[PDB]
Amino acid sequence: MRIILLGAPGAGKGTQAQFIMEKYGIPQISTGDMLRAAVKSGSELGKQAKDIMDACKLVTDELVIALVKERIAQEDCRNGFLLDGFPRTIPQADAMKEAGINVDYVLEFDVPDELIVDRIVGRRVHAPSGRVYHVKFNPPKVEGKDDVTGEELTTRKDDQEECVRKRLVEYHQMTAPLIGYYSKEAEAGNTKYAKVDGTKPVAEVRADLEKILG
Ligand SMILES: Nc1ncnc2c1ncn2[C@@H]1O[C@H](COP(=O)(O)OP(=O)(O)OP(=O)(O)OP(=O)(O)OP(=O)(O)OC[C@H]2O[C@@H](n3cnc4c(N)ncnc43)[C@H](O)[C@@H]2O)[C@@H](O)[C@H]1O
Ligand SMILES: [Co+2]
Repeated sequence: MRIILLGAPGAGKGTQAQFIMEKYGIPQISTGDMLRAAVKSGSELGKQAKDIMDACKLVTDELVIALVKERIAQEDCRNGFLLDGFPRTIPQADAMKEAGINVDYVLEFDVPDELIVDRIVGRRVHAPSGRVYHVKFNPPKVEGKDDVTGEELTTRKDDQEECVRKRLVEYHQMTAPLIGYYSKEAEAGNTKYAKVDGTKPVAEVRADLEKILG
């Protein structure tokens, strides 16, 4: 099973990807997580994203396309995968189409802009696994600790309010057109498209998605 998650920054894609990964046994491909990992480890493929993410700008299509191709070519992706934050632009989506990377579901997370800022300020992350929590809306079982490893959670470096707003502007300019892109694909029978209300509680969004995936 191959899935794309579409949605604005902070819409909850990473949150719901964990449940889909757990239940269907497919790896999460989060280009944001992969880029931050490459910066932290100084990997030749990705370390260039340091200054770009710090400026709250998008990374070149060329770099993330290469990262995704490398990641997809791994053993754990022959049985499907979930794309989280990719594709982010029309060229990235065209790059998948050119490579024959068809997908079974495209799932759009609808969240009003006005909710994004308050979500990000409360976000806490477990960098090794990409698991994310919210101190108010989705807290860990123990404050400041990852539910899985018990390790101390951190805050992402690019989560200042000004940076979130810059990322939302880029989303609407560059990424929102993917709604129509994949709606057209679904109308041609190439994928299943579904829009979910991302303002519901986490467990309810999970249930709505479970009803789609089966
Ligand atoms: N393909 C690409 N091309 C170019 N550049 C790329 C790229 N991919 C990455 N990059 C670069 O990398 C940077 C970061 O990318 P990325 O890592 O993708 O971050 P982002 O774009 O800011 O999106 P988020 O990860 O913040 O949103 P999310 O949907 O995962 O929300 P989450 O589940 O965390 O939830 C957010 C918060 O809300 C909470 N929450 C979740 N669900 C709910 C709910 N139902 N109710 C209440 N709160 C909730 C969570 O607890 C959490 O605290 C970009 O700026 C870009 O430069
Ligand atoms: Co995310």
